[PDB]
Amino acid sequence: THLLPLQPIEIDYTVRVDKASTYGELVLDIEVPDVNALKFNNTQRESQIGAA
Amino acid sequence: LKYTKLIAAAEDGSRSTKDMIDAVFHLRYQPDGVVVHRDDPALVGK
Amino acid sequence: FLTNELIRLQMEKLDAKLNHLKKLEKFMELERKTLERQQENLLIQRLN
Repeated sequence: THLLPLQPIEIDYTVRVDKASTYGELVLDIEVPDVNALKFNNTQRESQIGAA
Repeated sequence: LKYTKLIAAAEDGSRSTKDMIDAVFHLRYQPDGVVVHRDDPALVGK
Repeated sequence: FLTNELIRLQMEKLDAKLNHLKKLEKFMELERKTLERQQENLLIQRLN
């Protein structure tokens, strides 16, 4: 029950009225899954190669 | 084995943080999954 | 004469298994790679 599905990222951001451009201030980096690597990895596992 | 010296140096107390990570790493790493830059000196250059 | 025939047959028999040893030698390379991978994980978790 304790295990839960992926929770979202929370940020607090303030609109700037006098500060015309607020472009480069808030930049945040996240990691996304690479499905190709996951597929190449789960089909090449020590168990499967050992069985082969 | 390949990391038998990097592993030993990790827990003997020497190379506490930066020395070790730079020794391992071509690949890119960030210090966490989510990294937020509330304000950055170089990024405001855009 | 018969003793020499026996010895030849036995050596021929040994040669086949001495050849079969090499594949079992390759599984050792598999195990070595897996151990190095586990070491990767341990290193990175210690740094974490």
